[PDB]
Amino acid sequence: PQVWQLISKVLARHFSAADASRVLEQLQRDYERSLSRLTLDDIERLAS
Amino acid sequence: PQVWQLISKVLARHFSAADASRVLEQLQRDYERSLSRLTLDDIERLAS
Amino acid sequence: RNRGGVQRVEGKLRASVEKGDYYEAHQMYRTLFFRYMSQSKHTEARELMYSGALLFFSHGQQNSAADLSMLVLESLEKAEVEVADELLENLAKVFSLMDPNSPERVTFVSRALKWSSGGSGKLGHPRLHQLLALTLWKEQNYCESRYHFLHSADGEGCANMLVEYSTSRGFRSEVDMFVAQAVLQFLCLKNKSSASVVFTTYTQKHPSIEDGPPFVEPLLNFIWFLLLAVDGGKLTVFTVLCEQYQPSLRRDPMYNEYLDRIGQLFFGVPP
Amino acid sequence: RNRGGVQRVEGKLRASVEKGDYYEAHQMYRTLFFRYMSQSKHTEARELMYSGALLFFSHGQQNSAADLSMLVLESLEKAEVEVADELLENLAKVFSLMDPNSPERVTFVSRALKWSSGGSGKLGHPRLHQLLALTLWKEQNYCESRYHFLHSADGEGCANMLVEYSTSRGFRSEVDMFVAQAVLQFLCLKNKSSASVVFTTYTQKHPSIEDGPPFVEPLLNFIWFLLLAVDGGKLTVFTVLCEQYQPSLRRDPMYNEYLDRIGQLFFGVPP
Amino acid sequence: EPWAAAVPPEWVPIIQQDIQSQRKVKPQPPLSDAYLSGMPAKRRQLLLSEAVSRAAKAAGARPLTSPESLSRDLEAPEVQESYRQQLRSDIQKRLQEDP
Amino acid sequence: EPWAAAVPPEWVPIIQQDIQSQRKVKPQPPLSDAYLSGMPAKRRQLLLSEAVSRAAKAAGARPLTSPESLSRDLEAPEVQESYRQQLRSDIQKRLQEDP
Amino acid sequence: EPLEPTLKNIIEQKSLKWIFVGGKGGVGKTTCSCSLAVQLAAVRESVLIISTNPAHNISDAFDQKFSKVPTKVKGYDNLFAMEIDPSLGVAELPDEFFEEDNMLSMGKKMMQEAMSAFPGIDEAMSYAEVMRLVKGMNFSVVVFDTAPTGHTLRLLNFPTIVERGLGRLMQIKNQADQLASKLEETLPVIRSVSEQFKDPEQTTFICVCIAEFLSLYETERLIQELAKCRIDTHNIIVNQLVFPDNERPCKMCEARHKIQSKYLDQMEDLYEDFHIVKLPLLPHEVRGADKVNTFSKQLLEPYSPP
Amino acid sequence: EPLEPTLKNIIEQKSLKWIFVGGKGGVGKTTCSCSLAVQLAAVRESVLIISTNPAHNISDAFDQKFSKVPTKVKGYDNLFAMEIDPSLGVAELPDEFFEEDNMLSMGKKMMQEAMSAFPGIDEAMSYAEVMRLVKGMNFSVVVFDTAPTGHTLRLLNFPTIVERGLGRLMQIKNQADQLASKLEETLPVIRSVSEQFKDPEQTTFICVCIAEFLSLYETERLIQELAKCRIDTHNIIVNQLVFPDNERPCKMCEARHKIQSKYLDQMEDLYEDFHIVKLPLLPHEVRGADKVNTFSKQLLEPYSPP
Ligand SMILES: Nc1ncnc2c1ncn2[C@@H]1O[C@H](COP(=O)(O)OP(=O)(O)OP(=O)(O)O)[C@@H](O)[C@H]1O
Ligand SMILES: Nc1ncnc2c1ncn2[C@@H]1O[C@H](COP(=O)(O)OP(=O)(O)OP(=O)(O)O)[C@@H](O)[C@H]1O
Ligand SMILES: [Mg+2]
Ligand SMILES: [Mg+2]
Ligand SMILES: [Zn+2]
Repeated sequence: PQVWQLISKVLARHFSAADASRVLEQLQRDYERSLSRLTLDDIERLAS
Repeated sequence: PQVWQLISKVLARHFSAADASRVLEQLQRDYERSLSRLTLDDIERLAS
Repeated sequence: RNRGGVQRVEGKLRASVEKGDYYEAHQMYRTLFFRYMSQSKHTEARELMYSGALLFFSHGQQNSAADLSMLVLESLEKAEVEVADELLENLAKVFSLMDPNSPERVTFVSRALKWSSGGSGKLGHPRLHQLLALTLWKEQNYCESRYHFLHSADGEGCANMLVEYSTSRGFRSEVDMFVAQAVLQFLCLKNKSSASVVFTTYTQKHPSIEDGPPFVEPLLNFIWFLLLAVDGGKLTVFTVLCEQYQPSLRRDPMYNEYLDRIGQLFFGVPP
Repeated sequence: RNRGGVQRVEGKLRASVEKGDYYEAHQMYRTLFFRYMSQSKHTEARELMYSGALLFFSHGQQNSAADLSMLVLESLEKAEVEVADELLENLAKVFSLMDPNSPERVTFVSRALKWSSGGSGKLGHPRLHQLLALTLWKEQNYCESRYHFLHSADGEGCANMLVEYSTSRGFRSEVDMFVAQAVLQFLCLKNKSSASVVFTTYTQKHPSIEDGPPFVEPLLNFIWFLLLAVDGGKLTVFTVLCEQYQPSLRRDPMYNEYLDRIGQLFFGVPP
Repeated sequence: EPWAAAVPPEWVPIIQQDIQSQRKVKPQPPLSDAYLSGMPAKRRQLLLSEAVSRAAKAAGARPLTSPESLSRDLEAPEVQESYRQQLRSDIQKRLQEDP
Repeated sequence: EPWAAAVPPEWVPIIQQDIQSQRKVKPQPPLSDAYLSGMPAKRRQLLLSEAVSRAAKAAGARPLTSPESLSRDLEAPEVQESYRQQLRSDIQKRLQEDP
Repeated sequence: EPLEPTLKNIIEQKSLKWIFVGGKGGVGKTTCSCSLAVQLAAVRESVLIISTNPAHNISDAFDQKFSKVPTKVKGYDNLFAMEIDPSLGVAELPDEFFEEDNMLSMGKKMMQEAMSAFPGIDEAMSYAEVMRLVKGMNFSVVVFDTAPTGHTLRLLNFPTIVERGLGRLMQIKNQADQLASKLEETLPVIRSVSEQFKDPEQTTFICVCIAEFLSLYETERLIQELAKCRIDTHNIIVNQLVFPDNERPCKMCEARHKIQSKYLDQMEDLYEDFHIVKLPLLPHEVRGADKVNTFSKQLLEPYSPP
Repeated sequence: EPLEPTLKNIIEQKSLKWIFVGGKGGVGKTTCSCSLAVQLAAVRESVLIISTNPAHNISDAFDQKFSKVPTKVKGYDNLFAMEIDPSLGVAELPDEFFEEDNMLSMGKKMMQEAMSAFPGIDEAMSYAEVMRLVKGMNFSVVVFDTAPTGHTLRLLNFPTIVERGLGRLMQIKNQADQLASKLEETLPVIRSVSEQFKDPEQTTFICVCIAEFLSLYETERLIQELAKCRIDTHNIIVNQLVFPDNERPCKMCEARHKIQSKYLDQMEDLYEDFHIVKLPLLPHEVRGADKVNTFSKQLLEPYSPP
């Protein structure tokens, strides 16, 4: 239903539970910061 | 009458008495060593 | 007879231009330029090269015209022609006719600036910087135009173009930021008068800026007080202004090091 | 039809050689060599190049023959032809026909030695070193010939040529010196048998050396005792011999460092 | 205030106001490329696989099976499309905050 | 002698003789280029002006007027020819010691 | 029986990307390269021609000056031309907002003028451009108006030696961090160019020559050098041939034809497994787009005299 | 009125030592240089010819291979020829009497192969040879079968830039001792070569070209580059001209003559103060000593058709 659940399912086998949770929080952080640092050039790059 | 006297006369004006004597002894040393280290190749070079 | 060859070459060049053989005419122009320079006829060679470059521009022969303009710059350099307003205008016009995306414009600009007051500043008469910046502005090349303004001595046009640039590509929260940066940069180049005039014009003309020295934006008030202090020359005032307005100055980090220059330049702060 | 071109080229080369067009024949030889190598006919190409080099040598075309000999070496390298006595003899003969002052001899010697037992030693079969040294000796190039002897495995010819070299260019006070050096150098290359045989032959044949193991010259006695000790392998004997004969060993300074190797190589002296 | 001693007196009021505002202003958002172009500075995540790899590296998480197996398992199928779709929506959402 | 202990006894006499000779042999003269060529080593005065300059430099003698004036004063005239003539004789003399 | 005396193979080999035209000086490298590029433009989506020769003549050949950046060739929509710039990157416009430290600006400059003055730079610059192209891949194929045999071979050897040296450096890396990152970034592209230059299907060499002793044997030496470099080459452009006419024979043309026939028979015997395409000496200057197109037509269509 | 269309000035200028023959590729640099060397040999006590072009053809031109060291040219007693060797100094025969430390031997070797592989080496090697010649002065005059305009200009610029860099190093020397001594030893010879190359009476440049657009304008560009380098040049060799005969006109020769006459008039108008010597296209191969001598005779004696 969401990318988070797919990532959790994949990491359940490709990473340990603690490692999977740490990676998930790490990626959530990266996503949040990317949103905080969004600009018009970034939108243009996404369009490309 | 000899190269030594000519050198002494020239150094009397181009060098001080002590400097002239030191240079004379220095050159006498160099000449003596060149004689001590004479070889056939050196003779050939002189011929050239 | 010795001079006849050059005359015949000139006639052949005229015939080739009439026939439309533009590349051959470009080569003949190069040969004539070199012959004239060898004869020390620097002014005649420069005029010929300028005319040929304009002619090739008219016909769309961009590369040939660029090469002839570079030859014009070479003549100016070799003859040590004293900088003059007319020559700067000619160089600016030649640069304008070029293609913005071509590196030939970059090379021509660099060489012209170096020749113009090559002793110091890389400015020539800022009139050249002003002309290049105006040409870029009409081309809507805001970055290069703003840079040349920064190295120019015209603050009114700089303020107008800053208003336009902020309105078009700028953000709601950066309206003051822009001018502040420009002002600091002007002051980083010892042009305090340019900073004052650009700040005045930008504040007066920008719709989002309420006219009046006591601006709502803290940054604008800081910039105005800083200009006044720089006029005064008191280091204590500069330190107080920097300290009190730290939250706003932290909006753009470079401001900090910009300030490090200002105190050194207008308040005697040791490096 | 595909193979016809090479045959026609060979016929044209034969005709050119008959006509005396030697440079054209050299170029045709190069082309034939490359074609044959492309076909993996390494042996045929090598034979052709050897024959052509000999032919050009006969006619005095030194540079062409040298180039073809270099091509022979290239064929040997590329085909990884196993070292054989006949090939070494052929290479030595080719090198002999060259001009002593030409660098082509240096390059050919270097390449041939590298190909010959390129795994280790730069010796090939010392038979090649012996042949090159003999050719140089007949040319009275004592320096290079002596070097090759040092890297050869023939001590009798080395002793004979050392006698000749000392008699011709040597001095009265160096008669022993020469052989001693050679012996040490032989021992510096792990060829103790060569050292023994060369010392024996040089002592026996040199008129100025009185035949007999107990020589009048202290240096010769030292060398004989050193050979005997190296056969024994006792470090104490080596140290005693070095210490007692120090005045004579000091005649040639290198002897000292030469000795530093000997104890390391034949008596286990750590470096 | 002490700093008021050096500056001309008539400057003090405005500065005070600014100060009271400055402690309240929300920090500067990301700067538009237009403004960044003026600055002399040029030091102002590709796909979910690369994002997850970067996350693991930053967290120092050791893959159990392998990262290549992780990448091969998905291969950007329809079910995972959601991610980029989410991106769109997310960026679409941002279009509301700065209209 | 102590060193005789290690070496075979029959070696001792000759060595002893050598020793007694070795303390008496006059040192090795300069080596002929022929012998030097075998050695792997290659670190085995132009005119009276250059010789005197080298002598002054080795002695650290400061010229009073100048070295250029010294060189210009002579310019290798007939009177100074003696020097090279002397050289000849000197080398000629050496030809007697090694005939 | 023999291979067709046409460059039809070059056009048909759609995978071909890098094409080098070389040989002895004055044999027609520039004109033949222009003709080949024109023919390719009629097939490939887009084609570039680069004048690596420091004495660029593509501007002369097409009667249209070309900058150091690819520019559309007049008369064609998908044909681009460029001349390699020996000069290094121009100095960036100063900011001079901060302390005017000369350590960076002056040092970089002096390095740049020195490097530009050194000879090898020419080939080096060309090689650099190649790297850029591999990074870009903007053009389907690129032809090279290479310099004569010597410097052309130097350039073609440059990638392999550079790759070997880079591998050595990597093996002794840091035995600064930004430099290591740049080296790691550069290694892939250098390896790719080295592999492509050695792949017959990706690149090939066009040997253009005239029927003369010097030209023929220079071509032979170049072919052997390429074989050493493992660069594929299976076609030779014989140019400036003379075909006499019985209508009005003249001694000059007759003797030149005799000489060229001797050396052309030599070439045919020597160069089996090669496409020997024969081009005549046209009585008009081969300059301008139309002349080059007409010449290229006979380049692809075998020439047969009246 | 115009300067005599002969190289008589070159022969008469007995002070001339360094002579460079250059121009567009295939114009006849090799043959013209050989002819000039042959003519000089008949006057000067001894003359050398050096093939700086990596694609040496003097061996082809004289039908006599030449090594990398000057060798007597067959048929002449005071004429020598050599081909520059791109390869560096060969490794000396090992002594291996002492510890086989690789630090020196292996490092020097790897440096030498790397340097040999780099392009610029070619010109560099030539420059090195020039230095040697200045140290030797064995030959009265030396002619150069230089490479095309680009690399020839690179080589001719090399001395000045090397001298400037050496001066910079000297000014920041030791800011090792054996290296400083070598640098001090080298500075005089580098300065001397730089001065000689810039002295009109000691050196000059022979511009050989054909009557065509590309060749003509390449020659013009080279002349301007030389003027930048301050290298004297006051004579141009127009080669491979065609002189039609009314006895049996042919279209090929007639059109070629028309084109060459157009460009020769262009040259005459452009190149006042130059000795424009015109050479025809001989109907026989210009190879071998006798052919080159015959060709040189008309090179010095102005050609006049029947
Ligand atoms: N088939 C031909 N017919 C007529 N003229 C030709 C022909 N081929 C070449 N030419 C002319 O001959 C001269 C030499 O050719 P070109 O300039 O193409 O040589 P190149 O190999 O590019 O030379 P370089 O190596 O000096 O760059 C030029 O004028 C060219 O126009
Ligand atoms: N006047 C002439 N008559 C006939 N053939 C000529 C003439 N001049 C030159 N040639 C021939 O034309 C070809 C090109 O000339 P040459 O090899 O001398 O050129 P180059 O300038 O040395 O060339 P490169 O720059 O490639 O070394 C050679 O075959 C030469 O023999
Ligand atoms: Mg060309
Ligand atoms: Mg040549
Ligand atoms: Zn004809």
